[PDB]
Amino acid sequence: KSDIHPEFREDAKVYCNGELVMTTGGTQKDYTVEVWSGNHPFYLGNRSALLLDADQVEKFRKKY
Amino acid sequence: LSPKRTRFRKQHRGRMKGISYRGNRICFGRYALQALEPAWITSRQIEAGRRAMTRNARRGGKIWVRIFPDKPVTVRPAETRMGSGKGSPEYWVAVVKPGRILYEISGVAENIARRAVAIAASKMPIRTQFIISG
Amino acid sequence: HTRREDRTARHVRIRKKVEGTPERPRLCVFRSNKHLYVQVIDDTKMHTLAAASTMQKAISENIDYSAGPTVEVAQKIGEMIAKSCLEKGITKVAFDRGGYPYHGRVKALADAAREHGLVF
Amino acid sequence: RLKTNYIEKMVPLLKEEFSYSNILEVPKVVKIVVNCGIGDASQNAKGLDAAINELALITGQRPVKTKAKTSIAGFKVREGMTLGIAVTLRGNLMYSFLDRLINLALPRTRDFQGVNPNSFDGHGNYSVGFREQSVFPEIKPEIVGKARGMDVCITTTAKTDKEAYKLLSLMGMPF
Amino acid sequence: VKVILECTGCVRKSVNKGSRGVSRYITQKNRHNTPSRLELRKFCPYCYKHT
Amino acid sequence: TKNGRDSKGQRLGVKIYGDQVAKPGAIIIRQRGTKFHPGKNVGIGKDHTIFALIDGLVKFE
RNA sequence: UUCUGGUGUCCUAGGCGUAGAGGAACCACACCAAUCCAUCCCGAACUUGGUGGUUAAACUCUACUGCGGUGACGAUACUGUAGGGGAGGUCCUGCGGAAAAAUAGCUCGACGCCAGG
RNA sequence: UGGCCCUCGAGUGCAAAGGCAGAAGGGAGCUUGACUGCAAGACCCACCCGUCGAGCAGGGACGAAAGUCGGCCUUAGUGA
RNA sequence: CUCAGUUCGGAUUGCAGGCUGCAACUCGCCUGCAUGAAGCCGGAAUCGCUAGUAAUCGCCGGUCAGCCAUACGGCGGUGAAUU
Repeated sequence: KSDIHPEFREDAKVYCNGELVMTTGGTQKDYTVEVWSGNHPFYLGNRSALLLDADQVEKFRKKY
Repeated sequence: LSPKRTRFRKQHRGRMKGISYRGNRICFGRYALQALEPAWITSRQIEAGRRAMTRNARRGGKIWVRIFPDKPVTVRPAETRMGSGKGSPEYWVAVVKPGRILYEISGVAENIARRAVAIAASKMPIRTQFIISG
Repeated sequence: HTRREDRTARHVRIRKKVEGTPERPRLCVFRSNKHLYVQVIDDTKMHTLAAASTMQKAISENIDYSAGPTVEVAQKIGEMIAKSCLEKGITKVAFDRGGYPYHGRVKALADAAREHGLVF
Repeated sequence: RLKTNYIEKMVPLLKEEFSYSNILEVPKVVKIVVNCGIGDASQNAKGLDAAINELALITGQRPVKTKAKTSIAGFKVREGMTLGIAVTLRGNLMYSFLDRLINLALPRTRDFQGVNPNSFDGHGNYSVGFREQSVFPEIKPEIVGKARGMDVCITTTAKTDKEAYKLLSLMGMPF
Repeated sequence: VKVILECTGCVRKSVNKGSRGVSRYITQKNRHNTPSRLELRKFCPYCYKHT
Repeated sequence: TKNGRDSKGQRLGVKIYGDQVAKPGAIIIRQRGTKFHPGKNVGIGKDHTIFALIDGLVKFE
């Protein structure tokens, strides 16, 4: 229908802070995007947190 | 004894008919009390016969009360007789026709069930007998 | 739920209101994805009077590569169903839509049936 | 553009993974549907306008304020009241917003659970639901101080034990 | 309240074939004024029968 | 002190039975609701009564 | 002259399910776009115009009594008349009619019109 | 809000009964037949009453047409 | 920064340390990071003070291995209004 629907643009520029640009179709023309799923720390964030931070004995030996 | 919910408060009477061909068989229990005589049996005689044969067995076995009243009888007061105003919370009544099993019993030997079923048949306005599970 | 049961349910919905009479027959259509069908039938004797189809006009003007039902072949089969029952004694007819809503090629099919003077 | 990535690579390995015999028996995603569960939108008039403008910029098209199926006592619900504002988008918008669930919901969730093998498991026709990301990053987020409801139900054609979970697994939904 | 009330046409006291005022019984009007198109007046086509 | 005696007196029923000669306009069935649906050569009424359109017998199927 | 598929009508109503088959033709889904048209949003539905592949879904045909529907005979309750018993509740006879439920079975419909090949 | 199952158990301004599943139940468009003059024949029938009605003319409403509409699914809501 | 629960406020909690002392969990202090609670001058009532006083800012001592001391005992700095 006309006159009610928002402008669904085909040229939507997805800009990453790591100098990567991909094309998607959406509302805005430009999208400044953070941690988006390709090269996201979901393989290393669960490696750094809940998997390696727990220590009580090797913390004790570093002060003696 | 008495139904909890009643679909209709007062309900008029209904006349006895021939031999009940459905409720004549024995479902549970080994022995039974078959009625030869069509009349009404209130919940009061059912309490009397139930206490009679439960306390006449008194060691083992279980009885089976078959019938439930499901219809009321409205007794008018002594108020010079014209209306059927309120008689619904008064005594309930079970219709029994011939053939129908009234009581059953199991876990009891021969003559202990003969005195159990036969003594508890004296608490009852209609002539009966005891029936073996054939 | 499905589309075919929806069409059949719409056609039974239409059939309650319109009935074939011995004075006025009823012509029903079927717009299959390859072919149209049109049936001048008489319900009180339970037999057809004048049936045509895309397999009748398709001797001369058809393209099976294209989507078979077009508005132009609806114009043509309304033309031949308008001149096929006129030579039989069928002037005053009771048109129903065949379970399909009227805004389509059945516009020009019905008006094409009106083009040869049929009392619609 | 992920429909072209949907065509040639992730359909034939579902064709040979289940060991079919024909092409069209392989299932596909049918439609997704978003609702905004709101109990107070006749009073909050600018929250319903926030659903129209803001939620119409969340999804592809304008959402629909939903009239009440019945009136339940206790709540402020009458016959025909706005109980949530929903939208049903479908087509290439469907691929574009499951795409926006790959891009805008999978790496930007504070939790790291993703698709769940213990949720949306058993259905007659398999449906996947999420309660996440009340505002997309296209909308200036700090205006709406209310965590409004938002559910995105995906639909499929399959009636199996494997195929929808592998369908979201082949797309950008790790866990 | 359900007030009974009469609809009426445009009067036109004339010497035509039985030309005269036409009022019709109607109900329910506890609202804005509703002229309905009750017709077959003494003049045979008619519209906007007032009150 | 009774809350009764509220009879109605209203009557209905089948007026013309099957294999019987009907008249044009003869009321065949007076009914509450539709126990008898209108077949052919009949008509349904304003209060769902069934009248005959033409002469002849009446049937049920 | 069978199949195919629009169409009905009688119907014991013919359905669910398990199995096998059909894409020459026909019917049906699927992909592309939207000009009339359209969905209180979506070409999901409806419409128009085409690529035109499959039987996957849906239709059609053939089997099964596992459910479902239907359903006996004989009996028996009941009942119309003519009577009899009982204190009552109520029962029994002569003749006529005759159940219901259950069971043995029956049923995966049957007849017509028109257009291909 | 999405999907399967049972398929009429929901609903119909209100009491019950009989109805009604591609509906008489819910929605949307246009609407004023909630007209005029009537009316063959029926039911109910102490009378008074009361109920249904094919069909005709005028002038229309909807629909593309076929057709339908003389208030409401019906029975109560009244007074010579 | 120039009006905010804020570069106000610092509570509570976590991680990592140090010191004292046989020993620091219940129950010591202190450092480094993390969090940033309540609290926008206080109802009814109520208290101290007539001048180097009030208010305000620090320093020291005692006991003491170390400390719960925001207390106590002192000592200066700035320094009023009112009767």
